Formats: sequence, C-alpha cells, structure tokens
Amino acid sequence: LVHVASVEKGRSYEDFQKVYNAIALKLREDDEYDNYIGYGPVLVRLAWHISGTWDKHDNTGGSYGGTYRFKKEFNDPSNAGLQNGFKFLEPIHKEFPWISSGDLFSLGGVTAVQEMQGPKIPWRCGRVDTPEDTTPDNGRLPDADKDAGYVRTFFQRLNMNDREVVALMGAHALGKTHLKNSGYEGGGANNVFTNEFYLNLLNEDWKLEKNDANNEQWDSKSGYMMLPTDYSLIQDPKYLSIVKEYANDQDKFFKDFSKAFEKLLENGITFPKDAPSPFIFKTLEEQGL
Ligand code: HEM
Repeated sequence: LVHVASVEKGRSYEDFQKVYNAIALKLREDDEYDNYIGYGPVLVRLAWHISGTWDKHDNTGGSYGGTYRFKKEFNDPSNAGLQNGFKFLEPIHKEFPWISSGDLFSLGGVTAVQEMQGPKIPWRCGRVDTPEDTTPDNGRLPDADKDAGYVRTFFQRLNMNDREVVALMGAHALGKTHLKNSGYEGGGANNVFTNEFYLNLLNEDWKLEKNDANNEQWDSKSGYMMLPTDYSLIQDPKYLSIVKEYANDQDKFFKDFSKAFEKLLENGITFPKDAPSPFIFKTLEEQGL
C-alpha cells in the first residue's frame, strides 16, 4: 500500500508559511484555553495521534489520509480531548480550504512546537485526504499503565528505536493530563518546549500514588507527574542512559526530537524524487509579527 505525496496544486513555501502564521497568530490569541496553557500542547498531541496509528507492516493508518476527520477515529477513546485541537484548526481550514487535512493536522503540531520555543521541525506537504473506509480502527495508540518492554515493543510498529522513543517522549514536558480524558490528572501547566521532562524524571522525588480514577501515577511535591510509561524510561537501563543524555544537553535533545518528530509525521508517505525539499517555517517572532 503506497501513499505518494502530491503537492496541493500550485502551492509553494509561502502558501504554507501563511497557514503556519494563521495557526501561530491563533495560538497567541486564544490564550485562555486549559487554564492559560493555550492550545500548543494539545496541537502537538493531535499531530502525534493522527500519525501514531501507522503500522509499518501494511502501511495502514498514518498522517497521510487525514482520517481523524472521520467519526471512528475522532471518537477513539485514546483521542479524548483532541476535539479541542480539531476545533481550534477549523477556522484555519476554512480560511485555507486548499490544504489537506493530514497536512493541516501535522503542520499544527510543527507550528505549536516552534511557537513554544522548541526546535525547528522541517515539514513536507502533500498528504492527500483518503476516504472514510481507510480510517484505522481504534486501539493502535499506546496504553499509559505499562512498562518499558511494552513501550519498546509498541514503538517498533512505528519504526522507532530507543533513542527516537526517548526523544519523542520529551514532549511530555508540555501541557498536562486531564482526568476526564485519560484517567490521569496533573502535571502543571507548561507551554514552553524544553528538556525539563528528563530533568524532572531524574531530579524529582517521585511517589507512586493512586489518582481519583483509581489509576497509578508518579507524583512529585512540585506538582509534576509521570505516567507509568514515562517512569519506565528511568527503570530500563538503556532508556535511562538516554534520559541522562537529554537532561544534560538541551541542543542534542532539540536536534533528536526534531528528526524523530518529522519522521513520525512522515511515516507511510512516499515523497517523489522531484518533490520540494522540506520547508523550515519562520516563527512569528523571527518575522517581527
Ligand atoms: C508511550 C507513549 C505515550 C503515552 C502512553 C502517552 C499518553 C498520554 C496521556 C495519557 C496523556 C494525557 C491526555 C489527557 O488526559 O489529556 C498525554 C498527554 C500528552 N502527550 Fe502523550 N503519550 C505518549 C507519547 C507521546 C508522544 C510521542 C507525544 C508527542 C511527541 C506526546 C505528546 C503529548 C502531549 C503534548 C500531551 C499533553 C496534551 C495536553 O496538554 O492537552 N505523547 N499523553
């Protein structure tokens, strides 16, 4: 099963920079969302969940087809809460009706990372909406109550290795858990992209507690939390070495995160050899906007 990227007709870098800017301006405007976290973290999570349905074995799922717009996928229990990100993107799609849905959802995650002062993430256009019958079934996104061996195995289906997994999980510096979405609560309110996930894992005094949904999670007195799958990255000795590396080198973490996140968002897509090169969008701040 082959999905070839096909550039939205006549569009070039500056068209996609305008879409990035509209998302970025709306992220700046709609600042109250989720007790003033803003929409950045939920847009990163949306970009990951629309990508994380991919299965390397048969090229089902993945960001290409934009299938989150269909009820089966947007009602996946694993996706509870992402409707807020979709609703944020709706006026953007209305203004720029020419962009495909997979391009819009993935570009929303790139825009959110960069505007939250994260690394530049190269991004490629050309995902093409596919029909409702191509929507993957629920159950392809990962459980949070499991251990390191579950995380390692899970991510092999997405063609990610230990370094890529530990880099990607760094996005859990952003936002928070919400009991009504996932059965986990807490984590604070961070909307600045840093390597603090790794520093918090190594430096906080973590206690294994039951939350109000009767699920276990690791909590610190500073108000941070770790899922069991987050904490597994310091229980497994191979993950632990990489956690230490990113805790001690912000630039390395940025560079590895940017490569793994682009890869995640591009899994399943064949880029023709004369496709445009990846675009690197300027932030609003770099443009003086
Ligand atoms: C083993 C892998 C993972 C598990 C089990 C997991 C699980 C979870 C859970 C349960 C939440 C809370 C959802 C809610 O209650 O609103 C969450 C939030 C979040 N996740 Fe993950 N996640 C994983 C990997 C990732 C990856 C790879 C990324 C992106 C690179 C990511 C990005 C986020 C973000 C940004 C939030 C915060 C959302 C918000 O503040 O609304 N996660 N995750």
